[PDB]
Amino acid sequence: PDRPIWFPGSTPPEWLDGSLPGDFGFDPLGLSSDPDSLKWNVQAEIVHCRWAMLGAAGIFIPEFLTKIGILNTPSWYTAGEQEYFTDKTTLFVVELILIGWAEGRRWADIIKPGSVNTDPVFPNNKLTGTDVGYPGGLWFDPLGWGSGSPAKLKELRTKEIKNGRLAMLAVMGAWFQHIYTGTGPIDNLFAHLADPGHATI
Amino acid sequence: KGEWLPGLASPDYLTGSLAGDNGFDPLGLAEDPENLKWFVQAELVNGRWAMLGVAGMLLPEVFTKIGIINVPEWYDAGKEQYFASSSTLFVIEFILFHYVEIRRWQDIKNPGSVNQDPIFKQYSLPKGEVGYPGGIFNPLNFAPTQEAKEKELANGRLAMLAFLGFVVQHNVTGKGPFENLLQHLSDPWHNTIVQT
Amino acid sequence: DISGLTPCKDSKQFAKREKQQIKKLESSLKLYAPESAPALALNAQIEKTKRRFDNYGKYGLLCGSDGLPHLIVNGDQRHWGEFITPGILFLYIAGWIGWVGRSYLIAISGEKKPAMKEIIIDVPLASRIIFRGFIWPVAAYREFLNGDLIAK
Amino acid sequence: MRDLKTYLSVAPVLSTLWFGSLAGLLIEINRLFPDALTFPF
Ligand code: CLA
Ligand SMILES: CC(/C=C/C=C(C)/C=C/[C@@]12O[C@]1(C)C[C@@H](O)CC2(C)C)=C\C=C\C=C(C)\C=C\C=C(C)\C=C\[C@@]12O[C@]1(C)C[C@@H](O)CC2(C)C
Ligand SMILES: CC(/C=C/C=C(C)/C=C/[C@@]12O[C@]1(C)C[C@@H](O)CC2(C)C)=C\C=C\C=C(C)\C=C\C=C(C)\C=C\[C@@]12O[C@]1(C)C[C@@H](O)CC2(C)C
Ligand SMILES: CC1=C(\C=C/C(C)=C/C=C/C(C)=C/C=C/C=C(C)/C=C\C=C(C)\C=C\C2=C(C)CCCC2(C)C)C(C)(C)CCC1
Repeated sequence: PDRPIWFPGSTPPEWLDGSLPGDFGFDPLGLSSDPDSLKWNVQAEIVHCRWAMLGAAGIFIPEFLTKIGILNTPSWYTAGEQEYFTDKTTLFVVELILIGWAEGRRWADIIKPGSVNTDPVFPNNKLTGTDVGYPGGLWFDPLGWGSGSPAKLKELRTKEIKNGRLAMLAVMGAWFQHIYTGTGPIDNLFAHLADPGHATI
Repeated sequence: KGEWLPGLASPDYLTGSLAGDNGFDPLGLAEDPENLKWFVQAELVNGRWAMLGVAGMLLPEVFTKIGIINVPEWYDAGKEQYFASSSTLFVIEFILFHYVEIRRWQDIKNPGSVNQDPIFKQYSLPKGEVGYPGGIFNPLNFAPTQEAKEKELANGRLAMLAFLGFVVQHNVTGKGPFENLLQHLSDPWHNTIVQT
Repeated sequence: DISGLTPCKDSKQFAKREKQQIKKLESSLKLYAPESAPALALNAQIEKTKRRFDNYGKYGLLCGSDGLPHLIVNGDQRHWGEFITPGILFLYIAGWIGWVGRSYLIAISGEKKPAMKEIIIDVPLASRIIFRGFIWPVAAYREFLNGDLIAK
Repeated sequence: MRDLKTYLSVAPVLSTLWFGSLAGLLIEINRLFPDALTFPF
């Protein structure tokens, strides 16, 4: 109730009580009024955050090293037009099959929690997670930092959520910068730092 | 028994008392018990025919790797000449299969009503299930436990899928089934359903 | 030659019709520069007309004395594509639609206020029912055999 | 919003969406395969 709010002096929506990690009461359109939509949106936000962080790393770290000359990798924008050892549709089909198996078990855990926690082949192996969206276990949590007191869990999940939101914004920014300026994302930063007054849209 | 899709609840009419029951019926064809009774026999017969068909399509073609015999491929065997015309063989097959399938059909309606030989009255099949005749049809006296029935049904389903693959592949590729496997094994990453 | 008809590829009136249409299309092309977009559109139209006439010639249709194709619906195997196959496809699709509608109507008949579920569609139930109509012939035949199809 | 989803299930809106998708599909099919008079396959 006394948590910081996105709009100081306003009243947060009723369905946002601050229990969820990274909660600031921002929901002007009320897209998650009923609980089912709230759970679905939480899962979607977590997935989007993690995918976006991976994408941001894979876009920005390779492009940084290419500019300074350690590697000679192509642009992320045109990385899809190179020729590889096989046709792109074959890679797309392999990806579709593998990620369909991977995400299929994730869909079942959302609908019916606690039903896909056992290894189909070797029953001796199990996932130790208890929350939807945080599978846990040795496969996904080898270091054992994913379990503990509620305060630690809330702090870690808030950190993850905020970092994921920042990564989503950064990825969208990089895409639009390459669309408009027609130049690599790292070049834009150096151009801005050269003439901060004038290096602008 | 097992679940064809974890996280989804099995239908109530699939109680697991049948062999090879994995609770797979998304479209609800077997809601009526009579429909399930008919479809079990239909699946059994279709699989039993499909396994023999697949064995007759694949094995008489693997000769090329061994070079023992010389037989045309499965889609060209019809055009070959034989000691009798197609019409006579078709008529004889019709005449025999009519009696065979009419005899088989009567057991589904009234089980235990066709267990006695029609000519030699002292010969009869021992009582059994509807789709598992036994008796003379089981000369080696293998015990028909549930495990063997599940193995039979799994093999039948796999053979149905194999026959569908055999039919579809020839239509688009124009060759037999064994050379398609060899072509794939030559360059796996370039020879798939995606030709490019 | 059923009923005195002739093949499209052997009909002179068919070629005359094609030539007349092409000549009519080419007259308007002379009013525009070759690089202009209307010239490209007219060229595409001419190419489409030629392709359509060639395709009609290839499919083995029958032409009358006026140079127009005619359809045979008597059941000859040489013309099963004009009426028989599209008819079977239409029958399958219409049976699918009717079976889906009947199943949805039957499903909501036991509710307290069934008239309310007809103006405000229960989307999940309909979506779960939609895929079921792909095997409508088997379900209809078995329902007829069990005596469930007709109301008592 | 539950009340917003309820308004999307009313008969006219659902009919309009269904028929728009249907017309788009038919127009695209006719664009890909123009001037069809007989079933050739
Ligand atoms: C993390 C987000 C982020 C960051 C750090 C940047 C940074 C930059 N952008 Mg940019 N951008 C972003 C998102 C972002 N953008 C998004 C989402 C879009 C799509 C609308 C764009 C579209 C865009 C264009 C079209 C151009 C830039 C350009 C630039 C560079 C010059 C500064 C400028 O004019 O910015 C302008 C930035 C915006 C108009 C987007 C608004 C800022 C977003 C909302 C994030 C706000 C910052 C955040 C709240 C503060 C905390 C994070 C902080 C630690 C960075 C600079 C390196 C210019 C360039 O190439 O430089 C030479 C340029 O021409 N950006
Ligand atoms: C989510 C998102 C945008 C978010 C939108 C917002 C804030 C909406 C906010 C609101 O809803 C709230 C909160 C509440 C509502 O009441 C009001 C509104 C206002 C409606 C962006 C990105 C979302 C998604 C992202 C970032 C996707 C990432 C993509 C990846 C992983 C790309 C990877 C690769 O780049 C590599 C690594 C290497 C390359 O070679 C190849 C490729 C494949 C290109
Ligand atoms: C019998 C058979 C093949 C038999 C072949 C025979 C005898 C002979 C072939 C020959 O080669 C020889 C030997 C010699 C050659 O010279 C001549 C021929 C004649 C060529 C195939 C069956 C093949 C049978 C098949 C493929 C059946 C598939 C069924 C499926 C997939 C059903 C799925 C579902 O029904 C469920 C289970 C549940 C529902 O709720 C949902 C859905 C999804 C609808
Ligand atoms: C021969 C022929 C002809 C003529 C005639 C005819 C065709 C007649 C009749 C027919 C018929 C007569 C059919 C059918 C029948 C049926 C019955 C016997 C019963 C019943 C039915 C029903 C009732 C149905 C219903 C339904 C369904 C199932 C689906 C969906 C919808 C509905 C629900 C409606 C022609 C030349 C044209 C063509 C060729 C062939």
